Amino acid sequence: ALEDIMVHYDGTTRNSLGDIIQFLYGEDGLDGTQVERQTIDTIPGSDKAFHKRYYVDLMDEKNSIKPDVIEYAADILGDVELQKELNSEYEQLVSDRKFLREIVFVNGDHNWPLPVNLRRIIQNAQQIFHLDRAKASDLTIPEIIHGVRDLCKKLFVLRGENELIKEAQQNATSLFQCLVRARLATRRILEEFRLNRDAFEWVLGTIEAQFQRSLVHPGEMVGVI
Amino acid sequence: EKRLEQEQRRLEEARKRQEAELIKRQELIKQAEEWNKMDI
Amino acid sequence: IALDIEKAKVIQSSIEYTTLKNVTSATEIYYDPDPTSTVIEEDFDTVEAYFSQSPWLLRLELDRARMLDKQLTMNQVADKISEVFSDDLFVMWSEDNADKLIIRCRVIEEDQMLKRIEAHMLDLIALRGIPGISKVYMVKHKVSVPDESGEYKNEELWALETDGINLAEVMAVPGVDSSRTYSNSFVEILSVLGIEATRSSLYKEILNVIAFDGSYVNYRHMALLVDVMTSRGYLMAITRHGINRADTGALMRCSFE
Amino acid sequence: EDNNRIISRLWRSFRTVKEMAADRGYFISQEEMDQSLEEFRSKICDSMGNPQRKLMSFLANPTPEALEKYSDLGTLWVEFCDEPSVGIKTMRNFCLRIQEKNFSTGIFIYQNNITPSANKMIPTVSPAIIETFQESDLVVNITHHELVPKHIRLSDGEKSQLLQRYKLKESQLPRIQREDPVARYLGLKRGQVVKIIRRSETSGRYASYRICL
Amino acid sequence: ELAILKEERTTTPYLTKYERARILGTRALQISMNAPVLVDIEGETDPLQIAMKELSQRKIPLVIRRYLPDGSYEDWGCDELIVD
Repeated sequence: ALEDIMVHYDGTTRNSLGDIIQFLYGEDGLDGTQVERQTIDTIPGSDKAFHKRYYVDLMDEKNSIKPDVIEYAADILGDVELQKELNSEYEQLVSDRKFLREIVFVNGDHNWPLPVNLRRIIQNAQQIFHLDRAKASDLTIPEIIHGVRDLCKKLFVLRGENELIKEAQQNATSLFQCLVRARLATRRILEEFRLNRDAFEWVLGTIEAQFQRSLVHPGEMVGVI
Repeated sequence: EKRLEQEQRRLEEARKRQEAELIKRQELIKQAEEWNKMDI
Repeated sequence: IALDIEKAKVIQSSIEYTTLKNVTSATEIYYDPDPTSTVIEEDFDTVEAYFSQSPWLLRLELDRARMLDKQLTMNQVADKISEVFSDDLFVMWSEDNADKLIIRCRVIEEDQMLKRIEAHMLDLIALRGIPGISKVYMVKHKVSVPDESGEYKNEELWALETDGINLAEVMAVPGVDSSRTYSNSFVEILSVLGIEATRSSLYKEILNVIAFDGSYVNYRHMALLVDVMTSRGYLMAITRHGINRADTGALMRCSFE
Repeated sequence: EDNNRIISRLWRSFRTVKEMAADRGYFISQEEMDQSLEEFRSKICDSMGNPQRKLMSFLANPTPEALEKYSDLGTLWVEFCDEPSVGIKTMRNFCLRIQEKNFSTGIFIYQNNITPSANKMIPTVSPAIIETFQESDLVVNITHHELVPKHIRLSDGEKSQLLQRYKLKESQLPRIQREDPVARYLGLKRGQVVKIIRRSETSGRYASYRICL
Repeated sequence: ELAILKEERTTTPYLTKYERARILGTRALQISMNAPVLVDIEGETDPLQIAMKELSQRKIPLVIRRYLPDGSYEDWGCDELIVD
């Protein structure tokens, strides 16, 4: 029954007649050998824990970034453009939490197979760049925000400029972008992982390259598999 | 406060559109009631 | 209704199918040529209390215990018989307090006709319930729901699992959550809910079968299978009747069967 | 009693018909949408309690958004039948009423059964479209079920864009039957394409397309 | 007609594994049938190893024609496809 089903060069799954069976293989366009169980950090926990983990307030002094983790800790309080950037990040995280908790996974399950193991990449960066010791980081907050935002628009599953292509591309990477935003959060990067500029750029490039390597190859006989 | 003002403006516009659509709907309700009375 | 046991039992009783044959215990045919009196001495008091066509008499003895267990009233059964039979049969029923619960009948060579009427009555008198739902069970379901603090906490709720399927009628019963009723037959799902719900139900059944013994299969394989099985707008079986009724080449189809 | 449950089922069917009309593009006032059961009993039922189906008929017109999106959307006439069994006489009378009162589409809800002659007369009512529904299958709105994702009919421009983007013929798309319950709920005609946005455990969201037969 | 202009090519810019296997096999067969080699071989003798060396240096003189389901095609040079 499934012998003549093959993934084509436009990403669709079709039979010998050219009839479309799936508009994207696996609804994500990924290979079955390239995914691993990972936890999405915005789904579980309480609202207090979520707020404590992700919210960064530059006005209140006891609910801000620690002063020993950043070299620019002095001229950071009181900014409004940066506070607007942080608020935009937090609103995006809240939208992701609402989406995952209400539409995708309603019973609270958060351990699902996804590509690009982020924990392994983060610990590899820590080992390579010697991110131990209490040394302050030179990684500015707008750099973090813009790096993550740009990374979330270079995960190409489909190529093209058509609006339908862009809509399908945005649909195909929703869960993975939620995972990336949940991990590479500003407070998490600055306090839990303690990345610097070089480590951050290495992590972004590695995520992009590994996501490119996890896509299914045209010509696969996925029906027989 | 600017965001609240924009939200109030959008709510007022939506309310005006709803009022106009209700005014349009009442004529259809009256015509349907008259035709159902004619059927009886 | 999901967190209360009594309302759940009320719904269960209202859903389960109950026929006359279930509560009936024995049926008898008696000869009595007096319309206003009777020969039987045990029932003479009750029938004369009531009073204060053909000679053939039809009285049936119903089990009290199972009639009370199903939570049924004799008047209800009398109205059901009256509705299905109009005025063609005169009906009387002993009250609740009677030692043996009985309900007689009189027609208005007819012994065989009365026998056929009794057999038909035993066969297809539906007292209450959805036809096709033979039995109903009460089940407790552990469901994880977020709290008011956002934390996920387990919970317990009541639900019904039946034997036999009638999705359309059970979905319309008041007290039933009509937006979540599920059937393990996806042909009925296709007839009631459409082809996308059929795809989801087919995946759920295949996942159940695979995952029961602890095995794990990646989602994309079963997704591709159910997408092939539902791509034509109807259910396509993995058989010669499904595969070989396609528009594929003759050489490709002949090599299967 | 049985009269109360008949009234309740009729009210649920009426609410589902209003929801169906609102989902197809026509405008139904929010007060009409949330019109409660007691108001229904007051407006329809008489002193002895029997309901008049002839008082439940209504009219509708498309919203400007729907009219801009779909240009083939006319006026809608919904009428419930008092006669339990609908013969060729009643179908012909309804067809005559629709032809004289220039309606684009008319929905005819029957109670028990429709005669085959009436069904055979349904296709010959062009350019107007008549659709028949049963009372019993309208008690519950199937589109509110958890297993039924949201279906959205596509415009001609959107269908052309889809076919150009994927470089497809119409026969190469996934199909949906004309007699499908959701297709009948949306009033799908042959050759029309619906967009089905769906939940996905691998990508979060997934948009599928099907073409009507 | 069926050809697709180089500016609007929408297929992946990476060499798939099937294309890599086929290109290596074809180039090895051609090298074993006395075709000129475009890279400097130090001491290599096996045609497959020479073909792999040519692939790593982007010197394979072959074109991949990728077919779309409708019949059109895109032409990609082996030197402009990214190989891991």
